[PDB]
Parts: sequence; structure tokens; C-alpha cells
Amino acid sequence: ADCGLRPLFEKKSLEDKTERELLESYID
Amino acid sequence: IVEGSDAEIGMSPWQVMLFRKSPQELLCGASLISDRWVLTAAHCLLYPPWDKNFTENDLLVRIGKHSRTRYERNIEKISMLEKIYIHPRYNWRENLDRDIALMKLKKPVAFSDYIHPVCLPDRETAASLLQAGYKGRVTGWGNLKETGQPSVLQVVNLPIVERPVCKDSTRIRITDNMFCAGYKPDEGKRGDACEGDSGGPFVMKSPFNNRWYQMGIVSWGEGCDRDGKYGFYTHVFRLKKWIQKVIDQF
Amino acid sequence: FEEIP
Ligand SMILES: CC(C)[C@@H]1[C@@H]2[C@H](C(=O)N1Cc1ccc(Cl)cc1)[C@H](c1ccc(C(=N)N)cc1)N1CCC[C@@H]21
Ligand SMILES: [Ca+2]
Ligand code: NA
Repeated sequence: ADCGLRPLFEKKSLEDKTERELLESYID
Repeated sequence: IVEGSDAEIGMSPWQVMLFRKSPQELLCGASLISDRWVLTAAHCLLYPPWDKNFTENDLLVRIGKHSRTRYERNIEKISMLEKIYIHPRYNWRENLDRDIALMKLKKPVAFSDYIHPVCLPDRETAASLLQAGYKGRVTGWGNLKETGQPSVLQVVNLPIVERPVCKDSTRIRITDNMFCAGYKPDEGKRGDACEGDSGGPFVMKSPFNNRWYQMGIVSWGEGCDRDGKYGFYTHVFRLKKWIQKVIDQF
Repeated sequence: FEEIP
């Protein structure tokens, strides 16, 4: 149910240092 | 991982180390897909040309790690293998087509801040995310250079490459069960997986539901971080019917 | 590698 949601990041609404780079690449 | 950076604590809580018992060494990466199941590359377990043929009793799974070499007391969990399942059409003779394997753990692992499963993509996930230029993330404890070893888990983000560019970079026959990723010579950024990282995950964070999905497995390459070469990855969605079949039966 | 218990 909770796959892919990291306890230390998504679960607490914190972002890691480079996940924004991924998001910015998702342009379509 | 060549030209990456230190991971943050808990950044890849699905990361698994495949650890050889005797001698003690890093064999490969892998990932946690449930409390009981670990995903890796078939070549981590079976490669007859190099007389590689591990049995369940030969290796351990170490989960929740950050440091490469330290026994991370009160944090990592060590699991034994009940059974290994290699894709029956894994093509080790030619081009590593269908380079995928599952390992069932003897006991379920408890989740924690450091230990948590990654999602597997469905058809819609794959169609949305597996597009040229879209970036994914590779993690591992492998070599820092082609020709040393990291203190802690490394991370690098790399773009998926157009299929013709992938095909034109190598003499090996590429199949629909593979994709390639990495920067082009003209792009100026660098990064690749390397020895010790194979079997590990290539993940992408869906911008639709904010979950991480394992789109690839580090499969093969020619050297590491070479200009004009790209890492090749097993296409997880394309092999999902087999993954489901094995989990449903066993 | 450090020894595992
Ligand atoms: C065991 C074997 C698969 C090995 C295997 C991976 C690899 O590329 N192989 C060499 C090879 C053999 C046959 C074919 Cl067809 C292509 C490549 C793997 C590997 C995986 C990925 C990269 C990369 N630069 N992205 C580089 C190397 N390599 C490291 C540790 C195991 C070993
Ligand atoms: Ca070619
Ligand atoms: Na390259």
C-alpha cells in the first residue's frame, strides 16, 4: 500500500537534495 | 557509481546489498519490493562464461545500509535466501536479454525509517515515465572509477536515451526488454553505474502520485562513464508478467 | 568489511 513513499522524505513531506532535478526533466 | 554523490540517510530505503559469505565481499545491488521479495539482475547470480553460479546458501541480503563496509548495528537487517528464481529465458549466451531474478527471503523483514519497498510500474507508469530525456536515479556501493570504493551509498541521476542512440553506441543486439541511460558527450554532465552496482535499481519519482517506481535494473555496459557509451538497464515493466507469475505461484 | 554477528 505504501510502496515508494520514503519514511524520511515523502512520509514527512521532506524532499531530498536532487529529486527536483528528476521532476524538472518530466516535461511532457 | 562514477561521478555521483553521497546519498542522504534514508534516501533509498529499498536499496539492498547482495553480500557474498565466503570470501566477504560486495557482489551486487538489489532492491526490496515487499517484506519477502528482493529484485536483482540474473547476471548477479548466474553467468556461466565466468563460472558464476551462486546458490541460496552462498549469499546474504543486507537491507537498510548506508555505510559500505560497516556492520550498521541497530539499523541494517541481514536476511537469508529461501529461494532464487532466474528468468527462464535470460539470454546469458548473447546479449543479457531478460536480465532479471527474484530472491525470496527466509523470513519477512520489518520496515523502518531505513527499510521500505519500492513500487513496481504498471503499463500506465511505464508509458508516462520511460521517455527520452526523462531522468531516473541509480544508487549503489560499486566502484567510483572504471579503473576506488565508496565509504557510503552513492547516487546519480541520469537521463533515458533515445533508442536509436542506444543502438548506435554498441555492437551488442539491443532488445525491447532493455533501455539505456546516461549523458551524451555534448551534454557536459557525467555519471554511470559500475562494478558492484549491477543488479541495483533505476528509479523514477512519479509526478502524478509522488511515489518512487523501479523502472530498471542495472544490467550491463562497456566500461564505466565512457564518453559515447551508455548504461543498459532491464526494462522492469516489460518483465512484470514474469515477476507476478513467480510471486503468485511461490 | 567489518565482521557481521
Ligand atoms: C556478468 C556480465 C553481465 C558483466 C556484468 C555487467 C556487464 O556489463 N557485464 C559484461 C558484459 C557481458 C556480456 C554482455 Cl552481452 C555485455 C556486458 C556489469 C556492468 C553493469 C553496468 C555497467 C555500466 N557501465 N552501466 C558496467 C558493468 N559488470 C559489473 C559487475 C558484473 C559485470
Ligand atoms: Ca549497433
Ligand atoms: Na557515457
